[PDB]
Amino acid sequence: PQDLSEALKEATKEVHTQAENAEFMRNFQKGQVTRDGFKLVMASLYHIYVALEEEIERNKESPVFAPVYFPEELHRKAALEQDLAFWYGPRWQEVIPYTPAMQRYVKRLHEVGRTEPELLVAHAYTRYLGALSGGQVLKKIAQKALDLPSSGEGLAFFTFPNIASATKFKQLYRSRMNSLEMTPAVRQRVIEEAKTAFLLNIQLFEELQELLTH
Ligand code: HEM
Repeated sequence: PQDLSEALKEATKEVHTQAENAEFMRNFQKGQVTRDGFKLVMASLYHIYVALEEEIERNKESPVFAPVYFPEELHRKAALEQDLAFWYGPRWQEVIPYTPAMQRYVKRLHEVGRTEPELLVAHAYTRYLGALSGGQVLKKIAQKALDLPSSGEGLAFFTFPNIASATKFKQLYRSRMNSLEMTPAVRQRVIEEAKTAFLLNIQLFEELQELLTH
């Protein structure tokens, strides 16, 4: 398509479906999620966003990313830190798992941020725009499945407090993405990186499912 935001959505429909079809996510959507399983997903989200925001902060002034730099509206690290303290306790930093599949995702994020920063937008799009769209549906399913007490914590990740209107912000974020200047060769790679992001999530889901079935 013409607009990058339009091209991204179009090219990732197939892999997005695969994500939804992943056994781990199938169970999740069927409301068949356990606390042990939800803890693992929160853990991986932490590693993922720490690496991602670390790289974004590194290329924020670069012309290949600056346009989609919205730190206050999107940053998720503090949110996950709060959440993990609830899920794994005060010593969460010493006990949260950091699995091989999580590491493979983290390693690709640092690789892009450091050797192909022009592709970072692919990951910011996939994480942030994704979380902002299908984030509510998964949170709804989660709480309704988890049966959390009433301690007022554990799900801050699913709320973007600095964004008043999700639809208005996504319009803006798409605009900014469509303003990025890139050669057709780069655009094709940004498109490919996005699909790869999905694949990294799928192999993560496959790993988490394996760890939980024993
Ligand atoms: C398997 C559970 C998932 C469900 C049920 C889910 C659901 C949704 C829904 C309902 C939307 C709403 C906006 C729309 O469709 O127009 C959406 C958009 C999106 N999702 Fe997912 N999603 C899931 C997993 C993921 C994963 C693993 C990623 C990637 C890390 C992701 C990335 C995206 C992106 C980037 C968009 C926005 C695309 C665009 O606007 O161009 N989703 N998702």
